[PDB]
Amino acid sequence: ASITSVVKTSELILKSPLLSKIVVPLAKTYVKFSGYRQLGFKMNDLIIEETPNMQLALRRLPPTESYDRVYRLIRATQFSLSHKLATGNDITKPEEDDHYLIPYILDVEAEAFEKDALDNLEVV
Amino acid sequence: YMGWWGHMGSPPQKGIAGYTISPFAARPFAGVVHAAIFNTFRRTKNQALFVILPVSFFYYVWTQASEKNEWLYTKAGRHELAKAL
Amino acid sequence: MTAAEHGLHPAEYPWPQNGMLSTFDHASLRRGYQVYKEVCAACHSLDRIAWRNLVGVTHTTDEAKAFAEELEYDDEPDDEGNPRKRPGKLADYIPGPYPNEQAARAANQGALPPDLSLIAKARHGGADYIFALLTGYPDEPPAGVVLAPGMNYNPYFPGGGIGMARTLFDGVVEYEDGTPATTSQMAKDVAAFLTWAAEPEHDERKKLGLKAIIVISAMLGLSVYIKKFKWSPIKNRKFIYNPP
Amino acid sequence: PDPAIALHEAAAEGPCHDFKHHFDECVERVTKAQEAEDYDHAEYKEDCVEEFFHLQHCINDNTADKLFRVL
Amino acid sequence: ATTFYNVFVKRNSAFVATILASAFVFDMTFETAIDNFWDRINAGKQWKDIRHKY
Amino acid sequence: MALRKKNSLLNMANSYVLDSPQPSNLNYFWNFGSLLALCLVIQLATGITLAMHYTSHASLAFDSVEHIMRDVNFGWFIRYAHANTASFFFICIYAHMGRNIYYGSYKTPRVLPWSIGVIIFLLLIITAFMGYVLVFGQMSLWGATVICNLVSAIPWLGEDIVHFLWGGFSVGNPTLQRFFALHYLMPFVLAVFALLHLIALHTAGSSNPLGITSNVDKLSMHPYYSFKDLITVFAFLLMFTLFVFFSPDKLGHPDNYIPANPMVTPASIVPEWYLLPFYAILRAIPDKLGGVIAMVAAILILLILPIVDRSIIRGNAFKPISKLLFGFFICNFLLLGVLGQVHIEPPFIVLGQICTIFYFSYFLILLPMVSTIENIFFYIGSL
Amino acid sequence: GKSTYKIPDFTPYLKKDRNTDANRLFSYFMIGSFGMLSAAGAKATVQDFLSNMSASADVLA
Amino acid sequence: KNVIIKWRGKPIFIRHRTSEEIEEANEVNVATLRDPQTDDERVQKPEWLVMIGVCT
Ligand code: HEC
Ligand code: HEM
Ligand code: HEM
Ligand SMILES: CCCCCCCCCCCCO[C@@H]1O[C@H](CO)[C@@H](O[C@H]2O[C@H](CO)[C@@H](O)[C@H](O)[C@H]2O)[C@H](O)[C@H]1O
Ligand SMILES: CCCCCCCCCCCCO[C@@H]1O[C@H](CO)[C@@H](O[C@H]2O[C@H](CO)[C@@H](O)[C@H](O)[C@H]2O)[C@H](O)[C@H]1O
Repeated sequence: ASITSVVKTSELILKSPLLSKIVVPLAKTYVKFSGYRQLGFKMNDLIIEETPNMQLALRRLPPTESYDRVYRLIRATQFSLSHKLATGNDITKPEEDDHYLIPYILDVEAEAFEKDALDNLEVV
Repeated sequence: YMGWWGHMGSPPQKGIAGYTISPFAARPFAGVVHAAIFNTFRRTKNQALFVILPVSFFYYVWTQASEKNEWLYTKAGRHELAKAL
Repeated sequence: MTAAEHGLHPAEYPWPQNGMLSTFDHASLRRGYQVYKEVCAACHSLDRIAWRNLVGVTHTTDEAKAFAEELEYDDEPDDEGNPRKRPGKLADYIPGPYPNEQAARAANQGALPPDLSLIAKARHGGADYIFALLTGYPDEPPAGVVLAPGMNYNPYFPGGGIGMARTLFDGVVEYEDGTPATTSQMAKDVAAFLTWAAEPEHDERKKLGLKAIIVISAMLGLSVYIKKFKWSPIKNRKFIYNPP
Repeated sequence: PDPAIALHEAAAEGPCHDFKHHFDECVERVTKAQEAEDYDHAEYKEDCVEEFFHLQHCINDNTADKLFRVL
Repeated sequence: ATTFYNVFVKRNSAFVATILASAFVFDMTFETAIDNFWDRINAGKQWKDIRHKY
Repeated sequence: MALRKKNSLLNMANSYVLDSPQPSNLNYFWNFGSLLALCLVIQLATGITLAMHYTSHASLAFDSVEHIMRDVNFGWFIRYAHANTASFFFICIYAHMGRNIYYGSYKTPRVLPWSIGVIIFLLLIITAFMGYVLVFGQMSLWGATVICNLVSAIPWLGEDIVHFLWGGFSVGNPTLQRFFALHYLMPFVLAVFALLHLIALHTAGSSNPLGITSNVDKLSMHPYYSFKDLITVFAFLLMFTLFVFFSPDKLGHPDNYIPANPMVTPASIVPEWYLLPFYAILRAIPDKLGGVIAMVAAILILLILPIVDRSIIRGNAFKPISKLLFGFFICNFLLLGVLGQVHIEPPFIVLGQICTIFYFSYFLILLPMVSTIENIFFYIGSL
Repeated sequence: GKSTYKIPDFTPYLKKDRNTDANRLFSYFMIGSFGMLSAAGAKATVQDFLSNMSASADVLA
Repeated sequence: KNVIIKWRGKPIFIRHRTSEEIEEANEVNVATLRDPQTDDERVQKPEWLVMIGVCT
């Protein structure tokens, strides 16, 4: 699934009062049980990157965001191989779990999908 | 999606200092007893439900099925077997 | 299936050979050969076993040669190409009671007595099944069982009706070592002997397995030390990050 | 004589008495039912194999180790 | 320890020669030890134990 | 430049076993690949040695196996090693495939090694099935008969194909001799496909338990994974030893010690344990052709995991609902195995059908739904 | 946290006698024992296995 | 009398049926038969019941 899809569906839910009232609390518990914050990851660090679109989005990250992402991946890998969890400042707090990558991938995909549409235009 | 040593395909790395010590300088089993007890307990506790729930469910299903099958092929289960076929 | 269609499951008896480190009792093997020879061999062959196989397991070279030499086996034809017989040798296989299946069935009311060389491996239960079967003929079949003609009731046999009648009775054999030949004793000995016949490598195999277990365990322990030793620089690695 | 005979008798009268009585009662029923006429033209003819199995399984559990100890 | 290191361990040729010689010794001694232990735990049962009657 | 890099032959070995850059955090479930290589090496060595003593003619086959057990020096060990390692091969392959499914090893960019892997699994099944027939005991014969008659379901030509496979009108000497020749060949084909799936993998490298790139942090295959592989090799050899020396027939069927007899039918004809789930799936569909298709589909459906998994994240380490669903899928697969060897009786007939529906609905319904919902929960939950 | 000249704490793992011959010799004793059992295990394996090719019992008979 | 001939490993029952046996078989109403068939469908010659002698 494309990030575009995920973002749009999420926005439909967040709009509906009823839907958000039931989905937002579930989503928050899901994230707590997921436990990626206990390895010092931010959610967007987990997104599959071995695709042309994602490689392009990562190249567009500002250098500081890019250097910080590299450190979180190395740090999480070291926790994984040691069978330890983050403690203290290494644990990602909910306020630090920012969607640093989502805007870049949404722009990459916007163009990719417009190109697909326009490749199929029919002069009327 | 993977290069080779010297051009592995990592984004540029900067600002990380890494440190380690020789295998001859280190105690390989340092903290082994703490790990074996407390670390294993933590890791097992956090995964226990994902094993217990499906195993317990499917064991119960099997147990019920096997006990019914056994009962249908006794004298007492004659009538219920006749209907089941 | 009905329990009767399966057959009653034999008890787990404590055989001498049960036990990771335990061999057969060779005195029981020898006595079991004597039960085979005097009782079973009337109807059952042991075609996979040669006289040389007994040597240094149950019998000395001389005893086994004497058993072989008492029998006649087909030789190569003579010079006019006429058939000839020779006395047996240690390389010869123990000869069976019947020339073909048709003869075997004719002597056993239609049933064919199986060859017993693999019977301990060819039946669920092994020695326990053989012991249970031979000692498990009730005097009277449970009320309501209708046996087919030429059948005998035995609960261990699937379906209950076996074409083999009870054959072991107190004192049918006189053991050469002075052991009382009760039904139970003879069944135990012959079951042990048949287990040996099915798996004659048993004693050697379990001793080699003990050596392998010891070496492999030591190698496992050392491989853990060595893995931890080599991995410690990776496990112990530390980072200081100063964001550029 | 055969040690098993004594051991089996003792186990039937002792730890396996409930099963012994079940088998006995079954036998009584079946024999009586066979005695009655138009038994040969009955749909269901009961046997006592089940009860027999329960008893033998019980005897074997209480005897197997004892028997091999005296051989 | 220095002496032992210098003679048997420092040169890999010497290390491998020591390992192979030790493996040879281990193999011969372990064989004999297991044979005796096996004979003791299975005493009176093996052919070698009853052979004298025949 | 070092010789291991400069010389083209040495450099190929170097690239796979020495300088190969690995993630630094592979856990012990990444050790099944080298266990499978070990099983393949044991099966080649024991199998070629058995072929030096085995006779494929139906009049001599079963007896040649008894000659191996009784007369050939260490023949019992070589035979038991070969028969038990066939079971260990399947335990390791199910573990390796389970690792791959849990950690998302089938996702891009590793669709090709996964797809070739599915063919490896089919070749292992064929190889093992033919090898089992070679004993020519009762299970050998009757298993060959029942499994080969599934081909009769192919419309129009099915019967003709079966007679062609058998080389006659029933399983007999022609069938046994051809199964010997193919059983000897198929492991070599299997080794080639195993090599192909590794060369395909080498473009992305190994995945890792966190599901992220490891391009940031690589470790040489040697010495790290060489020495970590030795631990599981010795653990495997301990399990091998316990079966081969102390319980060599625990995984087998006693009926295979009775010589094949086309007249007497065994009480129950079942495949070896590792085929049992597929047999339960076949029984679930009442139609003959239906059943065969379902059984084949149960393996080929693995090829759609790259499509039906809609997750934006690789693998289950951080997905609690996917982990629960995976747990149920695995236990259901084990229950299907058990149901493959029960008698066709109530209530196991219906249970087998419900388990079969669950098996397929994992791929077609549940994994696409759950992976869609978890995408939304990760996004909303971290806003 | 900031200075890279302040080495992180390795005291939980560091051996005091790390530069001694005794220290190295111990680790080589473990490696050597492992190599010794692997050599003895390989020899046993190869000998028992290859013996299948020597005349079988029926041939020797 | 009934013979048993092996043919493709399967047993073949060959019975030489008497007149009254044929009659006995031709009686049962086809209606009440799990597998509804009359002897004429089965045999090509009333005196030679030839069948594959494995229970269905
Ligand atoms: C005079 C006939 C006869 C004697 C004596 C005899 N048997 Fe049998 N045995 C048979 C026949 C016939 C069968 C086949 C029974 C059947 O399949 O219905 C048989 C079957 C067996 C079976 C296999 C039952 C099965 O599970 O298929 C075993 C084991 C057996 N005998 C062992 C023995 C042993 C041990 C002895 C004596 C120490 C013995 N027999 C003595 C005639 C004999
Ligand atoms: C993936 C590799 C292999 C697998 C999974 C495999 C599997 C099997 C299996 C299950 C059997 C039945 C064993 C028994 O119960 O007795 C068997 C028998 C046999 N296999 Fe293999 N085998 C493989 C490789 C080989 C190879 C390469 C050969 C070379 C000829 C071979 C030769 C034999 C022989 C001769 C037998 C029959 C004798 C016997 O049963 O032991 N196998 N194989
Ligand atoms: C003879 C059988 C096989 C052998 C020897 C084998 C060997 C290996 C090895 C050595 C690796 C790299 C190390 C590891 O991850 O364990 C590997 C990776 C892989 N194998 Fe297999 N394999 C076999 C069968 C299969 C099968 C049946 C599948 C799939 C259905 C499969 C799919 C894969 C995949 C996807 C990977 C990459 C996993 C990753 O590292 O993320 N293999 N295999
Ligand atoms: C697994 C057993 C060991 C035997 C090796 C397996 C045989 C398969 C090897 C033939 C396949 C060709 O394998 C291919 O080799 C070249 C060099 O050798 C590798 O190339 C890799 O290493 C070399 C240097 O080590 C670099 O020049 C290159 O940039 C890098 O990608 C490929 O990544 C690999 O896919
Ligand atoms: C490059 C490698 C060099 C060539 C390899 C040599 C091939 C064959 C060499 C010897 C094989 C037979 O060598 C012989 O082996 C068997 C074990 O296998 C030994 O036999 C010993 O153990 C076996 C079981 O382990 C017992 O059955 C036997 O009673 C006992 O004496 C003999 O003591 C030895 O003489």
